[PDB]
Amino acid sequence: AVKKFKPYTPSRRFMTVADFSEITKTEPEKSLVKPLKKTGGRNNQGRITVRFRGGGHKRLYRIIDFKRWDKVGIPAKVAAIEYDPNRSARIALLHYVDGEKRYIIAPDGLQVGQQVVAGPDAPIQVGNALPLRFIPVGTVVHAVELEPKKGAKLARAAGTSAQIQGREGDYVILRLPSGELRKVHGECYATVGAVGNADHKNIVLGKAGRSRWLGRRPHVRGAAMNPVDHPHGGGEGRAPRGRPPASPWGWQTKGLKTRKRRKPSSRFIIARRKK
Amino acid sequence: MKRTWQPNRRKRAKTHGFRARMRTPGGRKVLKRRRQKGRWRLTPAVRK
RNA sequence: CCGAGGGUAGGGCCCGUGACUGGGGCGAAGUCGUAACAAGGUAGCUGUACCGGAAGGUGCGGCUGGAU
RNA sequence: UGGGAGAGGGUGGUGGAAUUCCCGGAGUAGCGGUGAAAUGCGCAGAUACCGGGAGGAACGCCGAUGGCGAAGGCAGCCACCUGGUCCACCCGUGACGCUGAGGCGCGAAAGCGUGGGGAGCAAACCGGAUUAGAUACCCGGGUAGUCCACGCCCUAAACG
RNA sequence: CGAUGUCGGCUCGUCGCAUCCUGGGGCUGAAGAAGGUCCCAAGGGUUGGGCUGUUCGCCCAUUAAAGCGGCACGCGAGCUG
RNA sequence: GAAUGCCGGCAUGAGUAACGAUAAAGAGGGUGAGAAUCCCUCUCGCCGUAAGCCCAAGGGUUCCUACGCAAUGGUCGUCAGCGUAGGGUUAGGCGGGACCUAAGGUGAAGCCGAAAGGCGUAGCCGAAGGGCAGCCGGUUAAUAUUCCGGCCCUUCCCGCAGGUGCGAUGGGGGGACGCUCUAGGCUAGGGGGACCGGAGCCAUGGACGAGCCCGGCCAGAAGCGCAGGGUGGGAGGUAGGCAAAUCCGCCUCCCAACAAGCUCUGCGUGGUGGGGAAGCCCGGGUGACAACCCCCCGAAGCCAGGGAGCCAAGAAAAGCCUCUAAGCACAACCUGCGGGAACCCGUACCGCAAACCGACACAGGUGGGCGGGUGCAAGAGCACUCAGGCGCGCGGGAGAACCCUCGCCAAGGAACUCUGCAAGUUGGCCCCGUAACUUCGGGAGAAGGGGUGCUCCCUGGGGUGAUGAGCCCCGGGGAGCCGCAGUGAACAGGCUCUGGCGACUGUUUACCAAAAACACAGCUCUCUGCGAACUCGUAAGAGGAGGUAUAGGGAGCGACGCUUGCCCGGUGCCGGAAGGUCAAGGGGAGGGGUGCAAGCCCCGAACCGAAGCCCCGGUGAACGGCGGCCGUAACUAUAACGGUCCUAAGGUAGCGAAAUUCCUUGUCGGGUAAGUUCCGACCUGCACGAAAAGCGUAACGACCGGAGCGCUGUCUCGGCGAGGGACCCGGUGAAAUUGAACUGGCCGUGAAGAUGCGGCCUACCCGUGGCAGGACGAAAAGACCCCGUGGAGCUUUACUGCAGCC
RNA sequence: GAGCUAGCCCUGGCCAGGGUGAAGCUGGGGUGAGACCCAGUGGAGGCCCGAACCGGUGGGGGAUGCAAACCCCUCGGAUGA
Ligand SMILES: *C(=O)C[C@H]1C[C@@H](C)C(=O)/C=C/C(C)=C/[C@H](CO[C@@H]2O[C@H](C)[C@@H](O)[C@@H](OC)[C@H]2OC)[C@@H](CC)OC(=O)C[C@@H](O)[C@H](C)[C@H]1O[C@@H]1O[C@H](C)[C@@H](O[C@H]2C[C@@](C)(O)[C@@H](O)[C@H](C)O2)[C@H](N(C)C)[C@H]1O
Ligand SMILES: [Mg+2]
Ligand SMILES: [Mg+2]
Ligand SMILES: [Mg+2]
Ligand SMILES: [Mg+2]
Ligand SMILES: [Mg+2]
Ligand SMILES: [Mg+2]
Ligand SMILES: [Mg+2]
Ligand SMILES: [Mg+2]
Ligand SMILES: [Mg+2]
Ligand SMILES: [Mg+2]
Ligand SMILES: [Mg+2]
Ligand SMILES: [Mg+2]
Ligand SMILES: [Mg+2]
Ligand SMILES: [Mg+2]
Ligand SMILES: [Mg+2]
Ligand SMILES: [Mg+2]
Ligand SMILES: [Mg+2]
Ligand SMILES: [Mg+2]
Ligand SMILES: [Mg+2]
Ligand SMILES: [Mg+2]
Ligand SMILES: [Mg+2]
Ligand SMILES: [Mg+2]
Ligand SMILES: [Mg+2]
Ligand SMILES: [Mg+2]
Ligand SMILES: [Mg+2]
Ligand SMILES: [Mg+2]
Ligand SMILES: [Mg+2]
Ligand SMILES: [Mg+2]
Ligand SMILES: [Mg+2]
Ligand SMILES: [Mg+2]
Ligand SMILES: [Mg+2]
Ligand SMILES: [Mg+2]
Ligand SMILES: [Mg+2]
Ligand SMILES: [Mg+2]
Ligand SMILES: [Mg+2]
Ligand SMILES: [Mg+2]
Ligand SMILES: [Mg+2]
Ligand SMILES: [Mg+2]
Ligand SMILES: [Mg+2]
Ligand SMILES: [Mg+2]
Ligand SMILES: [Mg+2]
Ligand SMILES: [Mg+2]
Ligand SMILES: [Mg+2]
Ligand SMILES: [Mg+2]
Ligand SMILES: [Mg+2]
Ligand SMILES: [Mg+2]
Ligand SMILES: [Mg+2]
Ligand SMILES: [Mg+2]
Ligand SMILES: [Mg+2]
Ligand SMILES: [Mg+2]
Ligand SMILES: [Mg+2]
Ligand SMILES: [Mg+2]
Ligand SMILES: [Mg+2]
Ligand SMILES: [Mg+2]
Ligand SMILES: [Mg+2]
Ligand SMILES: [Mg+2]
Ligand SMILES: [Mg+2]
Ligand SMILES: [Mg+2]
Ligand SMILES: [Mg+2]
Ligand SMILES: [Mg+2]
Ligand SMILES: [Mg+2]
Ligand SMILES: [Mg+2]
Ligand SMILES: [Mg+2]
Ligand SMILES: [Mg+2]
Ligand SMILES: [Mg+2]
Ligand SMILES: [Mg+2]
Ligand SMILES: [Mg+2]
Ligand SMILES: [Mg+2]
Ligand SMILES: [Mg+2]
Ligand SMILES: [Mg+2]
Ligand SMILES: [Mg+2]
Ligand SMILES: [Mg+2]
Ligand SMILES: [Mg+2]
Ligand SMILES: [Mg+2]
Ligand SMILES: [Mg+2]
Ligand SMILES: [Mg+2]
Ligand SMILES: [Mg+2]
Ligand SMILES: [Mg+2]
Ligand SMILES: [Mg+2]
Ligand SMILES: [Mg+2]
Ligand SMILES: [Mg+2]
Ligand SMILES: [Mg+2]
Ligand SMILES: [Mg+2]
Ligand SMILES: [Mg+2]
Ligand SMILES: [Mg+2]
Ligand SMILES: [Mg+2]
Ligand SMILES: [Mg+2]
Ligand SMILES: [Mg+2]
Ligand SMILES: [Mg+2]
Ligand SMILES: [Mg+2]
Ligand SMILES: [Mg+2]
Ligand SMILES: [Mg+2]
Ligand SMILES: [Mg+2]
Ligand SMILES: [Mg+2]
Ligand SMILES: [Mg+2]
Ligand SMILES: [Mg+2]
Ligand SMILES: [Mg+2]
Ligand SMILES: [Mg+2]
Ligand SMILES: [Mg+2]
Ligand SMILES: [Mg+2]
Ligand SMILES: [Mg+2]
Ligand SMILES: [Mg+2]
Ligand SMILES: [Mg+2]
Ligand SMILES: [Mg+2]
Ligand SMILES: [Mg+2]
Ligand SMILES: [Mg+2]
Ligand SMILES: [Mg+2]
Ligand SMILES: [Mg+2]
Ligand SMILES: [Mg+2]
Ligand SMILES: [Mg+2]
Ligand SMILES: [Mg+2]
Ligand SMILES: [Mg+2]
Ligand SMILES: [Mg+2]
Ligand SMILES: [Mg+2]
Ligand SMILES: [Mg+2]
Ligand SMILES: [Mg+2]
Ligand SMILES: [Mg+2]
Ligand SMILES: [Mg+2]
Ligand SMILES: [Mg+2]
Ligand SMILES: [Mg+2]
Ligand SMILES: [Mg+2]
Ligand SMILES: [Mg+2]
Ligand SMILES: [Mg+2]
Ligand SMILES: [Mg+2]
Ligand SMILES: [Mg+2]
Ligand SMILES: [Mg+2]
Ligand SMILES: [Mg+2]
Ligand SMILES: [Mg+2]
Ligand SMILES: [Mg+2]
Ligand SMILES: [Mg+2]
Ligand SMILES: [Mg+2]
Ligand SMILES: [Mg+2]
Ligand SMILES: [Mg+2]
Ligand SMILES: [Mg+2]
Ligand SMILES: [Mg+2]
Ligand SMILES: [Mg+2]
Ligand SMILES: [Mg+2]
Ligand SMILES: [Mg+2]
Ligand SMILES: [Mg+2]
Ligand SMILES: [Mg+2]
Ligand SMILES: [Mg+2]
Ligand SMILES: [Mg+2]
Ligand SMILES: [Mg+2]
Ligand SMILES: [Mg+2]
Ligand SMILES: [Mg+2]
Ligand SMILES: [Mg+2]
Ligand SMILES: [Mg+2]
Ligand SMILES: [Mg+2]
Ligand SMILES: [Mg+2]
Ligand SMILES: [Mg+2]
Ligand SMILES: [Mg+2]
Ligand SMILES: [Mg+2]
Ligand SMILES: [Mg+2]
Ligand SMILES: [Mg+2]
Ligand SMILES: [Mg+2]
Ligand SMILES: [Mg+2]
Ligand SMILES: [Mg+2]
Ligand SMILES: [Mg+2]
Ligand SMILES: [Mg+2]
Ligand SMILES: [Mg+2]
Ligand SMILES: [Mg+2]
Ligand SMILES: [Mg+2]
Ligand SMILES: [Mg+2]
Ligand SMILES: [Mg+2]
Ligand SMILES: [Mg+2]
Ligand SMILES: [Mg+2]
Ligand SMILES: [Mg+2]
Ligand SMILES: [Mg+2]
Ligand SMILES: [Mg+2]
Ligand SMILES: [Mg+2]
Ligand SMILES: [Mg+2]
Ligand SMILES: [Mg+2]
Ligand SMILES: [Mg+2]
Ligand SMILES: [Mg+2]
Ligand SMILES: [Mg+2]
Ligand SMILES: [Mg+2]
Ligand SMILES: [Mg+2]
Ligand SMILES: [Mg+2]
Ligand SMILES: [Mg+2]
Ligand SMILES: [Mg+2]
Ligand SMILES: [Mg+2]
Ligand SMILES: [Mg+2]
Ligand SMILES: [Mg+2]
Ligand SMILES: [Mg+2]
Ligand SMILES: [Mg+2]
Ligand SMILES: [Mg+2]
Ligand SMILES: [Mg+2]
Ligand SMILES: [Mg+2]
Ligand SMILES: [Mg+2]
Ligand SMILES: [Mg+2]
Ligand SMILES: [Mg+2]
Ligand SMILES: [Mg+2]
Ligand SMILES: [Mg+2]
Ligand SMILES: [Mg+2]
Ligand SMILES: [Mg+2]
Ligand SMILES: [Mg+2]
Ligand SMILES: [Mg+2]
Ligand SMILES: [Mg+2]
Ligand SMILES: [Mg+2]
Ligand SMILES: [Mg+2]
Ligand SMILES: [Mg+2]
Ligand SMILES: [Mg+2]
Ligand SMILES: [Mg+2]
Ligand SMILES: [Mg+2]
Ligand SMILES: [Mg+2]
Ligand SMILES: [Mg+2]
Ligand SMILES: [Mg+2]
Ligand SMILES: [Mg+2]
Ligand SMILES: [Mg+2]
Ligand SMILES: [Mg+2]
Ligand SMILES: [Mg+2]
Ligand SMILES: [Mg+2]
Ligand SMILES: [Mg+2]
Ligand SMILES: [Mg+2]
Ligand SMILES: [Mg+2]
Ligand SMILES: [Mg+2]
Ligand SMILES: [Mg+2]
Ligand SMILES: [Mg+2]
Ligand SMILES: [Mg+2]
Ligand SMILES: [Mg+2]
Ligand SMILES: [Mg+2]
Ligand SMILES: [Mg+2]
Ligand SMILES: [Mg+2]
Ligand SMILES: [Mg+2]
Ligand SMILES: [Mg+2]
Ligand SMILES: [Mg+2]
Ligand SMILES: [Mg+2]
Ligand SMILES: [Mg+2]
Ligand SMILES: [Mg+2]
Ligand SMILES: [Mg+2]
Ligand SMILES: [Mg+2]
Ligand SMILES: [Mg+2]
Ligand SMILES: [Mg+2]
Ligand SMILES: [Mg+2]
Ligand SMILES: [Mg+2]
Ligand SMILES: [Mg+2]
Ligand SMILES: [Mg+2]
Ligand SMILES: [Mg+2]
Ligand SMILES: [Mg+2]
Ligand SMILES: [Mg+2]
Ligand SMILES: [Mg+2]
Ligand SMILES: [Mg+2]
Ligand SMILES: [Mg+2]
Ligand SMILES: [Mg+2]
Ligand SMILES: [Mg+2]
Ligand SMILES: [Mg+2]
């Protein structure tokens, strides 16, 4: 339930902010934070390799448990649900009956006080991680490993999910958040349910400074530059594109496919995406 | 207005100093050149 | 002190009038089509929506005040 | 108090038929469509047939001249939550009633906002015919919409 | 072209006369008054405003009249821009 | 003898401009060869959120003293940041190092690169961040938290005593964190006192007073007091914190829990040690046995790691504490006490500036702290002043034009002009009051108006204290007084109506453009399944991202509202296992050379053989494109209607003489006395039109039009006045420019605009203040134009390559 | 060569005073319960006025300057991109 503001400034007119209603703890676990080295889009050469990055709020990185097969069979209590600025989803603090503490990304509907567990024997309940092969077909699932023991790669953003379509040998078939149909190995882990904070996508930033807070520096259009800068630079007055619309580096940017031709994972993509 | 020379002893030694020059092929040719020319000073004076 | 009234400024209602513009009523014998009345030749009407020189057409749902 | 019938309403599940699409097999010279045709689709292997898969929507027979609701309206099946109503008994209250300007709520379809969803259908739109024309009727396509959630709109041959 | 600053305005004048007014004339299809046309005449004079960068022009209100041209389309080591 | 030649020297312009903020000077007395300029005194003026004071950087002896005045100093100079010499900087506690980590840098491992080198985990380095022990006064010509005095404190070594399972680079805890708002209690700092201390003072009409003037504190260990911060205690279980663990984490039990207790800071007091004015007298000495007390205001600082709220979610590591491991428990650690030990570098001076950055003793630039008082509603604003510091390193006269900065102006009031450019006006606060429209916030300080000083009287509430007095902060009523005028000085909106553009706050061409340009939230298309796409790199490696389609890249459009039509023939992109073409390679019909021959060698047809292209489809918020001629209605005119040619399809809604309209000042209407602009309309749109978006839109704008009111020196049309210059005198003394010059007018002539030629006219020699017509005046080898088989940036379906990708 | 300038990274600092008065909270009203209305409290914002600070709108001066971009008046931002 995104929160609105009354129009008492020009920008407050449209700005919306998250309700933060699921959050139950407002300072991170000291033993699970570590400093996040802001890059500004600069690589080890010092060169900008991703334009328009930099200048956002300072952040600490919360270490997230993307394996969970670390701790097969050991139950844990959901101690709190907190804000994480490094991702769109909320995170859940887990108190394992081990004494060990860990963060996972918080699925939708997960309640403080419940217990979650990971392993082949786990109940098909929101928050439990199982190898893909042991989850019944049809089950909506998130934080899915792409390869066994390599870490949860898919469906981690707020509100996303994957759905199990069927099984074929050592592989289960997932419908990813993009609508792609892909085979993922059955020994890959995944967590029952969809990621929470689904209302994330209905946030109206509201003003330019709000983008500055997230580390997004202004994006300048190619049509606004000169020919030394961009395929769309120049012209007297305004100008249509005047050529197939291109990126700063010349490649076409309205339809040109760019997935590598002979990539080995093609044998595992069943059907490209949608809409 | 603010002009271009804004002296800074650390900046000066870290940029043109003897050790900066020795750390780099082009920097060593500089020293080799200024010795061959007979410069009294191979490197900018800076009081540290 | 109040005080006819005069002055300054800003409002409310009404009336007349205005380049141009909207449709309306009326007008013996104009131009285009033929929508409706027969199953009117696609049953008609209907609220709405979109479209078309025009009457209209079409979609969705509704009515019989529809014929056989 | 004791019972009854019912597509009355809301929520969560879930079943089979059919259409479309995709995959695999088999198979070949047409399929489709109309008053007749053409557009379209088809030897880059369509139609027709089998097995497999995905998805959306609507629930055949029962079904009726039937039932329920105040009206709009409500039809697979299951559970939960909930309204109205009828009958029996003649037990309780003791006229506590009727109507109802305003008010408030509900209110088919289309339409609108924000997300979703999208099989079939189909305003707009394109093509093929027909025709003097044909911004129609008929044929091939086809986008909103039709579907879900929340919020609007508040209309009707909302009729007995 | 080893640079002659280029429109208009403002300021400051000066000159020509093919004369707008004022002075003197002849002819008139000059009754008078008022005009028309030509001749002589450059002494002086020849307004304020609305519009436009404007020159020019149109318009308003006047006037004896609201002249036309030259001076590097007079005048930026005088100003404006 | 010429090259705007080169190096040097010296001229001209010229005793000319200038002498660097218009804060400002006058006199007396010294010194000295010499004095507007040095020293001293008195008077005057200027700064005072600085033009005072303290840090940091940078500078590097400029500091202090004596002796100097050639040059430096915009004049002068006896003076000086100048010359010569001598002197001067003192630390266990201040700052840095022998401590820690940040970005970043470096880099055993390892990775990569022709070479040079590029990466890179740990580790190391790296600070204005973390951590860490000194306060007050005195003293020097010049240093002082450094020397001295008083009172405090830290670490290391050794010893004594008491205690304890001691022990670490290892585990854990802690360190440890945002933004805005903010509580209680204090301190800094300040105001007042009829109280306390003081040299004195009574003037010129009055005052010997509850008179005037000055001052009334600072530091402090333990202890104690006040106000805060931090912190649960015990037991049992335990599989986690990469060994161990009694620690930490997790579970259960009991108890303590708005507490308490323990601990730690701040403030107060505190033995003690200091300080101590005006005035007078010569920095000192007195004052002085100085006094050192009460009331109030009160922080943005302190208690602090305090509290609340919010979303954009807010360093690390050491010190410190705890846990144990080897080890060792004659050790070792902890606590108390004692003695001893305690190194290196900086320290002068300037520091919003004459010592730093600007070539200058340059009106510019330079981070942090303190920054008093009164009044003006507040304040760091403004005026005047404290402490303190200055009068800006040429002066003296005069009182022209003209220039700058400033003041006033009769009558008029935008008539000025491209334009009200500029300058008026308005101006703070309190109260009354306030329109269209609107996204319901706004528009709004709309507009417009009233009040504002002083005296007396009555009086309400808040803070302090005690509830009172006193102090203090906000008021309320009544009656008066004075002036032209009461935010009496200073600081402080002119307003309205109506268009265009852009939603808005923002951003930009450092040094001619601040805008309608860029950005912007938002909308759409498109790519990307993760070793992502994409970007930098030869690579390794990075960024993307310790992210994962509600995400990341690319493109266009640009809040919001209502919308965004038709064309896929061409280009692009997407799809298509067929067909066509297609390179190397395979294949080897058939040839050729050579040899006696076996053979060796060469050519080579059919045929098999990718991407690409061809071909078949799709696709517009992909590149783009969206007709012509002729006829037609019962007045005329016009043409709903029709005919025909063409196209891939012939521009829809909306808007329109427009930031677009050539003809054009279109035509009509409005406003004006008059309107090429403006506004409203019309539509033959030269040449609008739907995300290079179309049409609107409240609010917003140092944007650009048009109008009105107010008010004005803008103007009719100028006048006067002020100061800084200009002018004269003393001092110092440039510049561009310059073939040489004994350098007039007219009419001609001449390479076509003559001081210089011809003819005539005019004209004694030389200056000073002024004006700009000429010297085709100066400046810059025209920046326009052209030429050169000159150059460079940019483009593409120009040529040819290369990266990249297939 | 990034001691100027542009962007980013790390670590610190700074922003007088005044004005407006969002959400929420509380109380009251209202209702079947609600929505909602009123008052108080509260203190939000690329909010308003205005110093420091950051700018550089218009005009004037300056143009061998005080200055190879300055000076005066005026003007923009000033809790935020
Ligand atoms: C072209 O620019 C040449 C220029 C003359 C040269 C000598 C030159 O550059 C002069 C510069 C000057 C006098 C600068 C003055 C100082 O400005 C200030 O300088 C300081 C250092 C700086 O910090 C700033 O101070 C704040 C800076 O302020 C801007 C400056 C003061 C305004 O003066 C000028 O700018 C004048 C300059 O324009 C000067 C007059 C120029 O000469 C003219 O050059 C043009 C090109 C030429 O005219 C052309 C125009 C055409 C081509 O259309 C054509 O019609 C004409 C015929 O030629 C003109 N002349 C006609 C030849 C020259 O006079
Ligand atoms: Mg809102
Ligand atoms: Mg609202
Ligand atoms: Mg949440
Ligand atoms: Mg940590
Ligand atoms: Mg990184
Ligand atoms: Mg690196
Ligand atoms: Mg990029
Ligand atoms: Mg970047
Ligand atoms: Mg993310
Ligand atoms: Mg989150
Ligand atoms: Mg797999
Ligand atoms: Mg979104
Ligand atoms: Mg952020
Ligand atoms: Mg942009
Ligand atoms: Mg451009
Ligand atoms: Mg450009
Ligand atoms: Mg470039
Ligand atoms: Mg290029
Ligand atoms: Mg290019
Ligand atoms: Mg272009
Ligand atoms: Mg162009
Ligand atoms: Mg352009
Ligand atoms: Mg153009
Ligand atoms: Mg451009
Ligand atoms: Mg083009
Ligand atoms: Mg291109
Ligand atoms: Mg590519
Ligand atoms: Mg896909
Ligand atoms: Mg600068
Ligand atoms: Mg600097
Ligand atoms: Mg330094
Ligand atoms: Mg330094
Ligand atoms: Mg440095
Ligand atoms: Mg370096
Ligand atoms: Mg060095
Ligand atoms: Mg080398
Ligand atoms: Mg070498
Ligand atoms: Mg030497
Ligand atoms: Mg040397
Ligand atoms: Mg060197
Ligand atoms: Mg009267
Ligand atoms: Mg009909
Ligand atoms: Mg009919
Ligand atoms: Mg019909
Ligand atoms: Mg139709
Ligand atoms: Mg076929
Ligand atoms: Mg075949
Ligand atoms: Mg589907
Ligand atoms: Mg019934
Ligand atoms: Mg009874
Ligand atoms: Mg309805
Ligand atoms: Mg026909
Ligand atoms: Mg020329
Ligand atoms: Mg010359
Ligand atoms: Mg010249
Ligand atoms: Mg004039
Ligand atoms: Mg005359
Ligand atoms: Mg002319
Ligand atoms: Mg004209
Ligand atoms: Mg006359
Ligand atoms: Mg003339
Ligand atoms: Mg001419
Ligand atoms: Mg001409
Ligand atoms: Mg001229
Ligand atoms: Mg001229
Ligand atoms: Mg000029
Ligand atoms: Mg001129
Ligand atoms: Mg000239
Ligand atoms: Mg001149
Ligand atoms: Mg001249
Ligand atoms: Mg101009
Ligand atoms: Mg010669
Ligand atoms: Mg020369
Ligand atoms: Mg030369
Ligand atoms: Mg020379
Ligand atoms: Mg020379
Ligand atoms: Mg010389
Ligand atoms: Mg010599
Ligand atoms: Mg000389
Ligand atoms: Mg001379
Ligand atoms: Mg002279
Ligand atoms: Mg001069
Ligand atoms: Mg000078
Ligand atoms: Mg000078
Ligand atoms: Mg001054
Ligand atoms: Mg005197
Ligand atoms: Mg004197
Ligand atoms: Mg002197
Ligand atoms: Mg002297
Ligand atoms: Mg003096
Ligand atoms: Mg003196
Ligand atoms: Mg005197
Ligand atoms: Mg003061
Ligand atoms: Mg001297
Ligand atoms: Mg001298
Ligand atoms: Mg000497
Ligand atoms: Mg000198
Ligand atoms: Mg000087
Ligand atoms: Mg002497
Ligand atoms: Mg010294
Ligand atoms: Mg000491
Ligand atoms: Mg040592
Ligand atoms: Mg280092
Ligand atoms: Mg440090
Ligand atoms: Mg220290
Ligand atoms: Mg101390
Ligand atoms: Mg001292
Ligand atoms: Mg112990
Ligand atoms: Mg912490
Ligand atoms: Mg932290
Ligand atoms: Mg910190
Ligand atoms: Mg905040
Ligand atoms: Mg104190
Ligand atoms: Mg005070
Ligand atoms: Mg235990
Ligand atoms: Mg254990
Ligand atoms: Mg004393
Ligand atoms: Mg004594
Ligand atoms: Mg502060
Ligand atoms: Mg604190
Ligand atoms: Mg670290
Ligand atoms: Mg042992
Ligand atoms: Mg032993
Ligand atoms: Mg040592
Ligand atoms: Mg010192
Ligand atoms: Mg300054
Ligand atoms: Mg400072
Ligand atoms: Mg100084
Ligand atoms: Mg000076
Ligand atoms: Mg200076
Ligand atoms: Mg002050
Ligand atoms: Mg004081
Ligand atoms: Mg005030
Ligand atoms: Mg302050
Ligand atoms: Mg002075
Ligand atoms: Mg000064
Ligand atoms: Mg001076
Ligand atoms: Mg004089
Ligand atoms: Mg002045
Ligand atoms: Mg007067
Ligand atoms: Mg006057
Ligand atoms: Mg007026
Ligand atoms: Mg007037
Ligand atoms: Mg005017
Ligand atoms: Mg104007
Ligand atoms: Mg102008
Ligand atoms: Mg004022
Ligand atoms: Mg109005
Ligand atoms: Mg109003
Ligand atoms: Mg208005
Ligand atoms: Mg309006
Ligand atoms: Mg309103
Ligand atoms: Mg007012
Ligand atoms: Mg008001
Ligand atoms: Mg009053
Ligand atoms: Mg008075
Ligand atoms: Mg009076
Ligand atoms: Mg104001
Ligand atoms: Mg703007
Ligand atoms: Mg703009
Ligand atoms: Mg716009
Ligand atoms: Mg807008
Ligand atoms: Mg916008
Ligand atoms: Mg702003
Ligand atoms: Mg420029
Ligand atoms: Mg500029
Ligand atoms: Mg420049
Ligand atoms: Mg511009
Ligand atoms: Mg601006
Ligand atoms: Mg721009
Ligand atoms: Mg914008
Ligand atoms: Mg938009
Ligand atoms: Mg989208
Ligand atoms: Mg690259
Ligand atoms: Mg290489
Ligand atoms: Mg990373
Ligand atoms: Mg833009
Ligand atoms: Mg609207
Ligand atoms: Mg096309
Ligand atoms: Mg096509
Ligand atoms: Mg195409
Ligand atoms: Mg085309
Ligand atoms: Mg349309
Ligand atoms: Mg028009
Ligand atoms: Mg017109
Ligand atoms: Mg227009
Ligand atoms: Mg046009
Ligand atoms: Mg025109
Ligand atoms: Mg024109
Ligand atoms: Mg006209
Ligand atoms: Mg008119
Ligand atoms: Mg104009
Ligand atoms: Mg027309
Ligand atoms: Mg375009
Ligand atoms: Mg355009
Ligand atoms: Mg507006
Ligand atoms: Mg603006
Ligand atoms: Mg603006
Ligand atoms: Mg006006
Ligand atoms: Mg004047
Ligand atoms: Mg004067
Ligand atoms: Mg004389
Ligand atoms: Mg002299
Ligand atoms: Mg001299
Ligand atoms: Mg000569
Ligand atoms: Mg001569
Ligand atoms: Mg002469
Ligand atoms: Mg002469
Ligand atoms: Mg000639
Ligand atoms: Mg001549
Ligand atoms: Mg002559
Ligand atoms: Mg001669
Ligand atoms: Mg001759
Ligand atoms: Mg001659
Ligand atoms: Mg002669
Ligand atoms: Mg003569
Ligand atoms: Mg003279
Ligand atoms: Mg003169
Ligand atoms: Mg002249
Ligand atoms: Mg001349
Ligand atoms: Mg010449
Ligand atoms: Mg000349
Ligand atoms: Mg040359
Ligand atoms: Mg030339
Ligand atoms: Mg040139
Ligand atoms: Mg140029
Ligand atoms: Mg030419
Ligand atoms: Mg050529
Ligand atoms: Mg040639
Ligand atoms: Mg060439
Ligand atoms: Mg190459
Ligand atoms: Mg920098
Ligand atoms: Mg630096
Ligand atoms: Mg501020
Ligand atoms: Mg404040
Ligand atoms: Mg107020
Ligand atoms: Mg309030
Ligand atoms: Mg609250
Ligand atoms: Mg603001
Ligand atoms: Mg205000
Ligand atoms: Mg001005
Ligand atoms: Mg200035
Ligand atoms: Mg000013
Ligand atoms: Mg402001
Ligand atoms: Mg402020
Ligand atoms: Mg902030």
